[PDB]
Amino acid sequence: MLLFCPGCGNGLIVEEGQRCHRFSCNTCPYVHNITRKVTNRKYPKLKEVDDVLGGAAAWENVDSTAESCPKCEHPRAYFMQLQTRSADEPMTTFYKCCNAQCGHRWR
Amino acid sequence: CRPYIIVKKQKPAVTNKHMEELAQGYRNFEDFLHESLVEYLDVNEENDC
Amino acid sequence: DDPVVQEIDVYLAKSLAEKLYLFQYPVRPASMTYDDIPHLSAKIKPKQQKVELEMAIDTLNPNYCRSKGEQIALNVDGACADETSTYSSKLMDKQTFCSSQTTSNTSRYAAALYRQGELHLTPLHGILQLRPSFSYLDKADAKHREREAEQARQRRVQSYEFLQKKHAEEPWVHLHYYGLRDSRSEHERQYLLCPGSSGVENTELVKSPSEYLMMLMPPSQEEEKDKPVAPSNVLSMAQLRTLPLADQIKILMKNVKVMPFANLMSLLGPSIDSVAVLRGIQKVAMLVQGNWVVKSDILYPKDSSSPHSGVPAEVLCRGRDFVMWKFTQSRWVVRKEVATVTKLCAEDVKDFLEHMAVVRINKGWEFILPYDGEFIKKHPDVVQRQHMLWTGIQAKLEKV
Amino acid sequence: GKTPAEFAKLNECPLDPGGYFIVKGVEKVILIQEQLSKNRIIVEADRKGA
Amino acid sequence: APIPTVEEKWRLLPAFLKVKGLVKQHIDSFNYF
Ligand SMILES: [Zn+2]
Repeated sequence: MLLFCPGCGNGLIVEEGQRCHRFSCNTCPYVHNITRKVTNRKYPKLKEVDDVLGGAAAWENVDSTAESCPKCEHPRAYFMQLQTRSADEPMTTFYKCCNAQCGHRWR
Repeated sequence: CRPYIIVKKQKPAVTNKHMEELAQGYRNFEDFLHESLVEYLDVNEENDC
Repeated sequence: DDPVVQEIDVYLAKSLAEKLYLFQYPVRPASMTYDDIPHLSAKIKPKQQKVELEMAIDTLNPNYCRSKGEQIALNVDGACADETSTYSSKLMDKQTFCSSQTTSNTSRYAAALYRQGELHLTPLHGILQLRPSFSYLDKADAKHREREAEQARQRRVQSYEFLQKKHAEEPWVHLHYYGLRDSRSEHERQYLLCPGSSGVENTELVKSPSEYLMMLMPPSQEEEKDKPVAPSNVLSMAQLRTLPLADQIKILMKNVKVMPFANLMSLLGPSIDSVAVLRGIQKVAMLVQGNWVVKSDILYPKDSSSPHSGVPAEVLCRGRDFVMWKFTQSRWVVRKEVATVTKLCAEDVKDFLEHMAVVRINKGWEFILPYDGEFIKKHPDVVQRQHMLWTGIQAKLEKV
Repeated sequence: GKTPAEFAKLNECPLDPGGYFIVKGVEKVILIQEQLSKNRIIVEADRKGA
Repeated sequence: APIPTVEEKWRLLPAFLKVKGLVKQHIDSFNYF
């Protein structure tokens, strides 16, 4: 979302100089007084949160149900899933398994 | 550019009569062009057909 | 698809032909009508048409921030001079627009007024675009800056300030505004309707669809720098108007050696007289076994020489005359050794017979096309005229 | 426009393709040159990927 | 059903070769220049 001034067609800015915040121009005295709330952002940007809690972190997130492997079915890999990019795109699932001398991690 | 025979509603424009005429010598290649039997396509245009 | 409903008429009104303008504001939505706010002043120029408009703006309403308005006023106009201030007060009393031209010619544009059962057109005199004017920041900059403190080949035609000077020559004209709220608008709107009978046959638009096609699409070349002599292969199928019918016939005969008569009319078309063409045909082609065959001299003019990849020699049309005489004497020729009498090299024999006949295994050469009913056409005289013409030719030819 | 018979007097071969120059008595050919179009919006990614 | 065939199609090639085609590019370009 963006706004342009009806009087002059340039972009508005947001400022406060009195009891109430205002949408104003920088070339002409046109202004609108914001009394209400608007609900759409520019979707800000901060990078990949990978090792927020890397390694064998806290045990509060334990859960009961889990899947199983098709080949061997040994007793150690409980579930986990993750996300792609931003607020409006899907989230992904990976099944990674790891004892030794192999390379498995199923999507 | 390349020349191609024109097809409309699954029947070619050229018919044995024309080839007979050409072989005997009534007409010539350039005649097939005015009568809209063959046309020159170009790389950017043969991408469409 | 028959015409179903609303087969309405159209009419032309000339009342405003030079009086009509269309004005468009790219920077403002259509719903945001300009009619309400009182218009104050405007300017126009007739040539290099442009206009300026001056627009009132409310200062008391809240959305006018008074303090910034006062700052702008102090920044753009003198503190207390005010002799030619852009604003009478110490705030923005008004705002102005500037016009822009869109195209030079507007002929193909017409305004329209639709009405129940009728529709009225009007030519447009011009179209212009309006934009808000930002010159006032430049004025502020100028005020701040003034507060701070054997000739070579002419090229002035391409300099901007020359155009400014040219446009300054034109004096300004001012105009009294009237809004849509004014009944004067309906008064003026009366002029769009043109009087007259509902049903009238227009005198103009006489041109038929044929005339209109090449009218709107004129010939690419008004006059060609060369003439179509047509010595080599040309567009034989389209009967060139500039090519006389006798020359056309000569070209077909040059192009192709032997055909029945019915083909001539098949290709020349029924529009050509079936009788007159006999004169050209007799001049250029003789009938053999009822089928017309071209002259030898037309294919080998006496100026030319043996062109083929065999032996060079004088242009012996008589070699051709021999093979056609044989083909008049008999339906087919088994004589492999014509060279014994013609004394010509072998390739000439194959070349001549390739023109005339077709090979048959162990039977020499035979006629390329079947016998035709030459008396079906009512010309026994020309058939006889060939008979004794070839009798005389044969008598002359016997000498060799 | 000559015919086969006349070529021989000129010491030339009928089947010769032609289309070449003779400069200082050596047969030179100008080869066809190939290059990309002019006046088009080409969209591409820099060596850094931008 | 088998679509009818125009056996003689290939005869369009020799005519083209006569009026245009091989080694005519250089001749035509030089003529034009
Ligand atoms: Zn502004």
